Amino acid sequence: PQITLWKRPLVTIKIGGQLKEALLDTGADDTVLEEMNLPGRWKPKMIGGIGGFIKVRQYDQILIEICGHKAIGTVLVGPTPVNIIGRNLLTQIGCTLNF
Amino acid sequence: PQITLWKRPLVTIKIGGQLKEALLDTGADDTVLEEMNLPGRWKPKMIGGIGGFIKVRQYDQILIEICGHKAIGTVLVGPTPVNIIGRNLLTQIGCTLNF
Ligand SMILES: COC(=O)N[C@H](C(=O)N[C@@H](Cc1ccccc1)[C@@H](O)C[C@H](Cc1ccccc1)NC(=O)O[C@H]1CO[C@H]2OCC[C@H]21)C1CCCC1
Repeated sequence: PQITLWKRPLVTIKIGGQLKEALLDTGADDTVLEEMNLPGRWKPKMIGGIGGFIKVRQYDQILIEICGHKAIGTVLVGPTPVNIIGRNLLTQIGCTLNF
Repeated sequence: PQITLWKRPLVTIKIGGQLKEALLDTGADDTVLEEMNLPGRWKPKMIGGIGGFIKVRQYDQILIEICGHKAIGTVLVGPTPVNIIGRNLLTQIGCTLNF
């Protein structure tokens, strides 16, 4: 689809069989989701944002479905204020900016 | 133009006479530029994201040119790690996400 930005570009995603709302975020290198249980192994990681750094759990090769498009890649889980879909997955679904 | 997301979507902007590189960020409500000495009145403001909040100065009705496209709105200034063009100005240049 084509999405304008008069409001936040929120979309429904599916991860681990659960539905969630997430923000299509061109300003994020990485994808960061609020605290949740995911299968598979995980390793601690740090990521930095506008206000500083937070501790996250890095899950690799996780399947996520974004508006019906499938992606499999790195998902960070931690105390982010909003579920954000970053460029690592936006590229997998073929997302571009246009103006 | 069309901007892919393999790398950070950085573009040249023109503000208050100066040229700068800024991130086109669909995940930002607002536009924040690193510390610069703009003239006129301002109001204090706090903006937040991953990691917490930073204190910025809010300037109203500032002109910014983004790859030849002009926009006028609120521009925040403070200790941001990166210059960020947010939705308040991206809507004005007709920017969309497309996949
Ligand atoms: C209403 O609240 C807002 O609008 N918050 C805006 C805001 O923080 N938006 C976030 C997404 C978001 C939206 C709501 C709540 C929490 C997070 C991103 O879009 C922009 C930041 C910019 C950034 C880039 C580099 C270093 C530091 C910062 N990317 C980000 O943190 O990315 C992380 C993940 O991936 C890693 O790559 C980059 C760095 C890592 C601010 C921005 C300026 C105006 C408000």
